[PDB]
Amino acid sequence: GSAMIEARQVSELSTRIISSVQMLSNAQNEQERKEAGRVLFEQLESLLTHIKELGGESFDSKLLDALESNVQNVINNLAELGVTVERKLWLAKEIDTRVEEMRLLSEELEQLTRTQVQNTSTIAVANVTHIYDLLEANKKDQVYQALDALVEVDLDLTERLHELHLLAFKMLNQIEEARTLTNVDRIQQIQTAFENNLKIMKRRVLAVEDPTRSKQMSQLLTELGKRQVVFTILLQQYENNEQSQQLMQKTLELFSELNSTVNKLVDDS
Amino acid sequence: GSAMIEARQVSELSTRIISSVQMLSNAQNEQERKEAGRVLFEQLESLLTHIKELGGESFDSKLLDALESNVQNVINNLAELGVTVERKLWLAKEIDTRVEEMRLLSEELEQLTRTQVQNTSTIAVANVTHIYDLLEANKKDQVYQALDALVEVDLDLTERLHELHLLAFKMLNQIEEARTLTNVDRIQQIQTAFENNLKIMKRRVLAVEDPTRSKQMSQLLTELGKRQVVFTILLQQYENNEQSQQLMQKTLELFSELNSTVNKLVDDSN
Amino acid sequence: DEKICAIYPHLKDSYWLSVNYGMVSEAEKQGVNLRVLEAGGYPNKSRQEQQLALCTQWGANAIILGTVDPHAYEHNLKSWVGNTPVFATVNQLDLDEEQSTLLKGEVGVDWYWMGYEAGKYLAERHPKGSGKTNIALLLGPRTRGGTKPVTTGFYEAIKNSDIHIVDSFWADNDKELQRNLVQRVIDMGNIDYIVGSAVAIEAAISELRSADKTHDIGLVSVYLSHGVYRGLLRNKVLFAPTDKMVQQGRLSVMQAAHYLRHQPYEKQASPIIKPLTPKTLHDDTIEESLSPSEYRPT
Amino acid sequence: DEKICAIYPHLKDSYWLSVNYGMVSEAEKQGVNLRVLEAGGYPNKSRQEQQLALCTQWGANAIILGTVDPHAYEHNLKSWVGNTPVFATVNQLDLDEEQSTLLKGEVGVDWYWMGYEAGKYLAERHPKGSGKTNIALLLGPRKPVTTGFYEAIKNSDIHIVDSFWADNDKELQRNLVQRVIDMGNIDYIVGSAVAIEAAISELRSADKTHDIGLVSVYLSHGVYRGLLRNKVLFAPTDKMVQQGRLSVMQAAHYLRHQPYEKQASPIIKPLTPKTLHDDTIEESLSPSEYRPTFS
Repeated sequence: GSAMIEARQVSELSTRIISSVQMLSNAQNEQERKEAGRVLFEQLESLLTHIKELGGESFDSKLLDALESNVQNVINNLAELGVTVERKLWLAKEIDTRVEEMRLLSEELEQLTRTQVQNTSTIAVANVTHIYDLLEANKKDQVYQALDALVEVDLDLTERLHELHLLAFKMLNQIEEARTLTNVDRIQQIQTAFENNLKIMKRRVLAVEDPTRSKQMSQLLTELGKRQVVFTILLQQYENNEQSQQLMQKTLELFSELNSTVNKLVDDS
Repeated sequence: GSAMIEARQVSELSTRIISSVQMLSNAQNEQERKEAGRVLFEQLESLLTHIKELGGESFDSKLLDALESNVQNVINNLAELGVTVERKLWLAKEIDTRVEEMRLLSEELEQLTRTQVQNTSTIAVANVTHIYDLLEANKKDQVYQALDALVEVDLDLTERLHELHLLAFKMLNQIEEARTLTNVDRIQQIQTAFENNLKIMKRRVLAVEDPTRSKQMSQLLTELGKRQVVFTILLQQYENNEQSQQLMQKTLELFSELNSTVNKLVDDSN
Repeated sequence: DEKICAIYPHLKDSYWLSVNYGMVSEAEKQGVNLRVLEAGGYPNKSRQEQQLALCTQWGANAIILGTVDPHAYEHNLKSWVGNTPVFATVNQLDLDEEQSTLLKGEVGVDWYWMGYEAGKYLAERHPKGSGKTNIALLLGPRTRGGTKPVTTGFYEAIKNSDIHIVDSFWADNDKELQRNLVQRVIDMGNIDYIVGSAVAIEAAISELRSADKTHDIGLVSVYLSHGVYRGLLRNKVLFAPTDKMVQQGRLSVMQAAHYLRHQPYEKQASPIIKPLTPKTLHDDTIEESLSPSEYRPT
Repeated sequence: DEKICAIYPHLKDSYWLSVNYGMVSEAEKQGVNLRVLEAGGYPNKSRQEQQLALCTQWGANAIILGTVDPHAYEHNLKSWVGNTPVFATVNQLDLDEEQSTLLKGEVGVDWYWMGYEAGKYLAERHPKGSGKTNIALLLGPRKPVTTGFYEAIKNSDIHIVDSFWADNDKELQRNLVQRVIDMGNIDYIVGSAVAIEAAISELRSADKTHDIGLVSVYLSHGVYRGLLRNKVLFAPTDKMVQQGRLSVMQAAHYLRHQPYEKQASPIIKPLTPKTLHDDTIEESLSPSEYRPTFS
């Protein structure tokens, strides 16, 4: 009877809600999210009044139950979607913040290892220029020693640092890639890598040239090791978006389900 | 008359279709694509038949014109998503392919320059061991000559190749990241950094003494330069995805216009 | 036991690896409490502002700053250190009438007389008429006393003589970027001498050998470094004005250590530039110039 | 001016830089047009294959192959090279009853003795009864070198605490050295040339120099300069440089219808700080200033 009058509106809203949640899913900041939420709230309130009225046009105890259920599932679905957007925004800011910090740290570490590399080379020139004066004075016995170090320490150190420097550069690249990482597999790969690579640098750093600098670095690696959380937060951002998607899928499936019921209720009327 | 059961059957298939496209756009291979296609093809054909019936019961011209466009537009849209999914899969496979080819090339270049770093290193130790025999036979004038060629040649080179290795390494890392790049910004950032590092290396390597190895390195850099398209291709995937998401948003709007018209047809008839 | 915080722009050059020995050694000789924080690089301004703020938090009475830019704390120094008295160590520190209220002493050698000392050596080796001598300029980038300051200096000492400049190539002071600049030079042909940064010259030393033109192009540095020195020691280099770095460091330490014990210190100090040649290597002067071997920055 | 194409598993080693000098030197004497390719690393099995093909496409009259794996071409060598004659170089190249049709000669020393020499050196220095001796084995990855060392120590007082396995990388082995230095239960470290080369530097920083003995199982410019400074004790040389010359001599001889012995294998010459024979060093290690050549 007059049921077909309400039923339509429900179908009209159903299509607007679906539109509104997509709008909400696209929120990019706290405002957009809030306004979208505003419209979604009203629209949903309207949908509830019409569903209520359409409920008076029936006395089937079983049917209205199903109806109330479809209604409930739609309510929970839209609320979870909202929770999801709330998190999307939180995790974005938080990963950018934490990644920025890390960048600064690993960048410093890379520059530190670089400076050591260039000091180690300068001191090589010197350590040799000294072989000269040491040679002229004919203290050949010492010139011998001065050569052994130039190979056992001076030369051997140059390679050690080149390696350290490659590891720090690698690490820095991983962090640079992290701020826009959305591939679950890749996030885990870098995560495993970043961890193993930090272990290696934690000991390879102990055996550098100066002990007072094996502290500066060991400290930077400690600051970075504590920051490894960011990768789990990146996985959390992944799962959050994944769930957001699935929810929007169910949103459609939940409405064709609600409407499928309002139809059977507009007949038995 | 029975315009109702029709208009409802449509308004339902509409919401039933919106899901079939969101599925098709998600397919991750050629098998899954075909599937979604049929599930969609069926659902669409039905909607069409039901639109014919519902459309025959209303002799209103302005509305039938609106319904033809409504239905056509929906068709046009689903045809585009279809194309979009064909490109998605095509691109993903092209990117994985092109990227692996660069990773092997880049890897070789890394190992090649690593080798020169180790050689120069060895050779340097051998050159200092030489001075040992010179110093024993007290050939003073010579000892000085070797020391000189330890700084001007060995030390200098070491640093020289260390950097070359660093650059080759920096490039491998970029390639290892390429495969999964989906952020339009990051992609361009990596794309510019790749070209700059490729120009510098092409330059540095050329001036290196090692005859046979200067050519090999140059050959690898040329092969790598010719594969830079992958970044354009990565951006095309960005684009294809944005389109797909935008098409699907049009789908709603369209099936929204379709139902709005069929309902106006129902009101007209009954 | 005194809070003195030295802020370098980095610690990569032998130049600063030496300026280091200067503050270090002059810190145990004055028993002060000196800590060193290096910004890790010239473009690392943000990092120095923080290390500058870190100095204060550490409670540095007076801090010796080697700015990564003259106009960096021109209107903000106090805003990062407060009442702390700053001592410029090696670079021009341009403050405002207000900010300036912090600077109590500053060391620094006008580089004009480094380029002059270099051009003077060649104008004396190729007096007007001696015979047109084509030279190549590989000074450095396009800012930090690597251009107009040293240029005009070099230019003056070279103007009234028979020395022509074939051209000049600018580029950051990276050994590789300079090497590339040297190579291009060797390829020209008309080049008799190359006058450039210690970086350029160091590269030229290996490049001239690798290209058998060791005795065809004369190398003239615009400053000294452990590399340019070894070259002088082996005639691989002709000239090189030393602005004594090790001492340039001691000077800054003393300056602040005196202003903090109210003793007399030279407000605007600057060592005297000494001419160096393959045999003109007076030990006493290279000691106040380049740090020892086996040494290590501390 | 016959075309001879040499394919090594890599060229990072002092060992292979030396094999290289030998080939280049020999090629110059034989008057043959040599060409050297290098797989870039033992793992690169696939890359060596493409290189074998690359040799053939060049029109190599003969191929001197330094296989990256013994069974790598056991059943398909003819499929890469075709019918061009091949000569096994430093490592053992295992072929088929159909594939062997191509192998016309082979240089190379069994690694078993390379280690045996190490075992004898230690055993003949600490005989059964003299007193217990603890040693750590930094022999690299995870065999023949091991077996021999084991067979040359079972009758003396050489106790092997443990063998720390790892890849032959300076930094990886350096780390293994450092651990050993912490067991404070070790006297002599018997490991790869790489391990030993690193040990010389780590011990020099822990004053353990004159506390731990370094016994390498093969030669390297680093290990030699070590024996020359008495900072190393033993070191068995399988005369790398000579081994290289041998292959070029083998091949060029085959291509010219000349007499040559097929299974040539130098005699492993022992080394100590005191006994450094000038000849042995020239037929083992590349000269000062020699850089890898490929034509």
